[PDB]
Amino acid sequence: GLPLWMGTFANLMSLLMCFFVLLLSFSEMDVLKFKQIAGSMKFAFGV
Amino acid sequence: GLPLWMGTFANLMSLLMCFFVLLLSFSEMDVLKFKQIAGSMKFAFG
Amino acid sequence: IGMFVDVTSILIVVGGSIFVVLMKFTMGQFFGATKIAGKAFMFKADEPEDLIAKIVEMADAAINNTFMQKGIDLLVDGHDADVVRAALKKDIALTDERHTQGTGVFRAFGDVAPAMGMIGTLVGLVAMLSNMDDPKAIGPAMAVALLTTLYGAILSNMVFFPIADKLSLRRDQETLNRRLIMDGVLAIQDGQNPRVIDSYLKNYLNEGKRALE
Amino acid sequence: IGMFVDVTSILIVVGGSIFVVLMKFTMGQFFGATKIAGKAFMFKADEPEDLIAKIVEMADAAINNTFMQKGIDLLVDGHDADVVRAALKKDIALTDERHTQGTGVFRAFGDVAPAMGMIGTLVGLVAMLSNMDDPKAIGPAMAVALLTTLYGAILSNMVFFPIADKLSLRRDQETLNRRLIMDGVLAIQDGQNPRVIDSYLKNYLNEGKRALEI
Amino acid sequence: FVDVTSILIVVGGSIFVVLMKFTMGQFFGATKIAGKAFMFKADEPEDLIAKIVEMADAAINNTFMQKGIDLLVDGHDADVVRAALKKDIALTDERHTQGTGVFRAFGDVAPAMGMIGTLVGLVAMLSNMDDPKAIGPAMAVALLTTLYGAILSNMVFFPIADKLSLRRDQETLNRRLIMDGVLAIQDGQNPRVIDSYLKNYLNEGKRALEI
Amino acid sequence: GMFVDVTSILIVVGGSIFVVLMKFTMGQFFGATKIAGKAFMFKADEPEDLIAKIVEMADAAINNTFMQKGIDLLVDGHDADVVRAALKKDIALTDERHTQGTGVFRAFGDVAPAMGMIGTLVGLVAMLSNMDDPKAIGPAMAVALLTTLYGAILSNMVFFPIADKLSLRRDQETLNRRLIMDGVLAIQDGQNPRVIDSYLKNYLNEGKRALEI
Amino acid sequence: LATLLGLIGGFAFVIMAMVLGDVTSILIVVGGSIFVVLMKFTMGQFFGATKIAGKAFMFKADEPEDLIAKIVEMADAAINNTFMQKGIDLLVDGHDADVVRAALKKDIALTDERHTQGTGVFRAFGDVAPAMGMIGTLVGLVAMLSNMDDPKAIGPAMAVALLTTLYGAILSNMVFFPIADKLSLRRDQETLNRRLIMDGVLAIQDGQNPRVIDSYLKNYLNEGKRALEI
Repeated sequence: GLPLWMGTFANLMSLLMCFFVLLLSFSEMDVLKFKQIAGSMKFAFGV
Repeated sequence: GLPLWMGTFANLMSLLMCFFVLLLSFSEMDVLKFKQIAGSMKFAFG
Repeated sequence: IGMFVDVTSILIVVGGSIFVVLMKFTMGQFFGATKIAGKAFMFKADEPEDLIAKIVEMADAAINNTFMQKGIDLLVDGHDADVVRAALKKDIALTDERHTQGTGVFRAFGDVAPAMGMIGTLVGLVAMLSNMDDPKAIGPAMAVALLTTLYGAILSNMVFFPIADKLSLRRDQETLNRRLIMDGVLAIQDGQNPRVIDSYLKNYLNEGKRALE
Repeated sequence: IGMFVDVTSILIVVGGSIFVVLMKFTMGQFFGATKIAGKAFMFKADEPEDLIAKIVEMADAAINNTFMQKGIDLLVDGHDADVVRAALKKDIALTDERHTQGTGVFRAFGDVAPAMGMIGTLVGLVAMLSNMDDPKAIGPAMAVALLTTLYGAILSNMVFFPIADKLSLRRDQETLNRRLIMDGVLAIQDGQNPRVIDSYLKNYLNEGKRALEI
Repeated sequence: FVDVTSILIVVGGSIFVVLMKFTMGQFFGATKIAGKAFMFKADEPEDLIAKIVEMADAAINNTFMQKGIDLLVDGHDADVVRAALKKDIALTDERHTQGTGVFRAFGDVAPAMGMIGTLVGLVAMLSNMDDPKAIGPAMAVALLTTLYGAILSNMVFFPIADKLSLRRDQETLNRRLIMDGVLAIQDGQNPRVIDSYLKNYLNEGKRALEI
Repeated sequence: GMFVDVTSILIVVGGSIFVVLMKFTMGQFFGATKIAGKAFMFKADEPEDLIAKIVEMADAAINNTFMQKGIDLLVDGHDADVVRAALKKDIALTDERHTQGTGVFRAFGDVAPAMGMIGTLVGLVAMLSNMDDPKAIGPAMAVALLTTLYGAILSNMVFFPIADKLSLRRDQETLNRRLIMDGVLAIQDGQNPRVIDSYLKNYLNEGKRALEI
Repeated sequence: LATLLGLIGGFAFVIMAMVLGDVTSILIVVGGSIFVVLMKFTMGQFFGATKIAGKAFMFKADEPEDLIAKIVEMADAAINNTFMQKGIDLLVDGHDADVVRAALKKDIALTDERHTQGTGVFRAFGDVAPAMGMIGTLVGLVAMLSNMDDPKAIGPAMAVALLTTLYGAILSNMVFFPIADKLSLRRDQETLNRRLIMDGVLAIQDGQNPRVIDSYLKNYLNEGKRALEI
């Protein structure tokens, strides 16, 4: 079966993920930063 | 071991982690709200 | 609030584990498991060389260990080989059963602890996400989630699982010691040469996990 | 709190769990299983020592236990010892099978519940992302999905699995008690003294689970 | 939601992996036996016991009972009929076990294909990132893959395998009961003793709860 | 555009190969690869033709290496014991070879997702470490997603199905070789074609092939 | 193609090593793993397992081909190996075949048990490492949340804590599990070699015909994981 610690891993994973959601509850989107992020994403995936 | 639903859960929550971190990468956080959150967390943990 | 978060996390994890284990094991069984684990941790099992030396000493001549005392009493009381062998095998099986049940109790504890950690984690996450617009209620919620995950992991990997493994190792040591005592008593009753039985018992020194030479 | 109560979330959880279970167990089987669970929870198994005392009290003379009730009724009927042994053995096996299958039913429920929780949280996550322009008002929209997962975990770990474990424990206790009453009825039919059987009656009381008490 | 593409990826991956594990003929046979187990109902053992009662009193609808009668008619000793019935029982058990294996393989393979499709969709969305307001809903359809797998892993394939195992248990119980009835018939035993013997089978390892 | 792809491929494939090379020697891995290539580009001889050829020889008294070896051994070795022992030795050798190939491919399939998880953790750590340079976190997403995807794909679409195909081909070869051995034994004993033809009928519907009927 | 695979494996190990190389994070994992393992194994047994892993990693086992050549040459006639030398001395000193069989089987079982214990120790380390990495990550998260000062520091500091988890994974699948697998492989190789020594010594002492013993020992050579090589 699965490794015994995986449960905790999921827990741990979930934990920080939700914290990030909290960080997004008071965040303000930046269009320019989205533009550089999209450009870097396009360059990285070879497209 | 563990049921495979736990592994599917962990994989899904890791992908959600990555997607939300990407979302926060191009976001600006309010300094006042962040200070409030930091103070609350500091008080809660000791 | 800082103490309340720790109290809530400890309550969640420990109460959930205790409730689920008690639904699986009798309460007296839980106390027996605690007692045998405490005995296995506080006390160092008799090193086999001591009992081989004692067995060969009494064999050439023809007792702190209780099993050796029972074997000596059976040998002196003039019972045949079959009766003594059956009684000592029954005692060996009883000790094996007790140690196995203690291992099972602590394995159940270590299996249930991360489940309650996950339950507390989800509770805290939902609590902080619902009251997301209340800074004063997300600190305790995040703290409860993180602390309950940490407590589940710590109790599962550093408290209950090592205790069960130590109980299993002590089970193996006690089984080896009791088999050695049984064979020594049988050899004494038969009346073999001390050197042959000494060599045969010393052959047991390289059984299982004792291969450290 | 209403933050922890969600109609559709529990709907997905129990509906999926019941649908999956019902294709390996009939409705009558499920009702028998929950009746067995209720009987095991709200009734306490009789103490073996009290059963032994009542057995020796009845032995020299020649009522709260139904097994001993039917045993003494059959003894009054004066059936052959083979009939007594066969009837008590078949009753013991039937009770053991009922308890084992109730344990199986509740273990199937416990195994299926968190998978349904994961399916429900997947549905909630898709519904959240489908209506997400910016990640500001996604707190409760994901809290509901995590609520579905928490429902699955709670029902799996603190409701159904403990019920299965209690059913197994009650099965062990019932098997021991039934065997004790069978031996007692055999001794009474034999007509032996009340003291000879008591020598070996408690030889195997600490059988298995009860080995930690001594 | 609904998406033809996501269910297509899940089903195609599961089918490819299973068709590598098994063969096409075995897959179709498993589908046929699952359909027969679902759409049809196994004969109640009480009805079979009553039929054996009528047969013993006189001295036929189920195929196994018909084969037993035909094998008894042409003067066959207990050994040969017993061997043939064991062979048929083993064949039926093996067929049901293999069907259960096919559907268990489908159940174990479906969520992995769902995750693969989800990751492929996420990679595509990251590769073409144009409208930020569409970063949320787009990944939604990607998750539709994972969900689909989960559903197919928990609502369809695993329950079908469980139903196939249950139907295998019923068929083997009915076949053992028919074996016992045929042995009693060829032995010329009394109807009441064999009646009690057969009713002793009504308390098997799955139906003790309806009492 | 190429750096992230080669990094993900390096992590996953290199880790899998490194662990397998610790587990299996290089020559054994090449033998497993050759076995897979033979089992993927050569349809196994379907049994019905094998029974047809068996009854053909039975009535009388190529295109099969095992049958060639069997008839060559029967021409020279008159005794049935030597021929039977050699046939079972060859059967066991083929079975062991296919089992070892399946073991190699299953080991690859099991090691691939662990390296995928390691690569995902590496990418996540790098992304959180930068978290502010667009030029840096793009490759982080690339590494994490591509490592997870490559692990999943290599585990579920390449290695595990190859191992399952190897197991199925081993079953087919075992059935064919058993049929050939039984035919050789029958021609040694001079059995009638009809009795052996009826006997191999139950061999034909063995296990998997029980679903086609 | 062998060089390509060897080089890619070496490169993967090297890149994972520089990812590992960063000091206190691995210290937490190794300390927790050692503390958890020592409840099952003593210090002496752990050090014996480490010696086993060393001897298996830096000392290549004896090839069965040269062993076959040596037993053939000595059977026709009538060394660096230690088991072969001890068996040779045992039969030369003068002993019954049965006591020689008992001694050789005792040594074989002792070596097999020792290698199995080493495999168990390293497997236990493998199962334990990721859990202690997770625990260290959770502790680092607690510390970072309690010392939440600078928003721009939220990213890197978290990356430190999660680092612990990574190390566990890297130590679980690429250090301890590979060592256990290599230990199992070395145990299989040594068991096959020692069985060859036992059969050859018994044949020499009994004075069997060399051809039949060579055939039997080739049959021994043609089984196991080596079956792929042909």
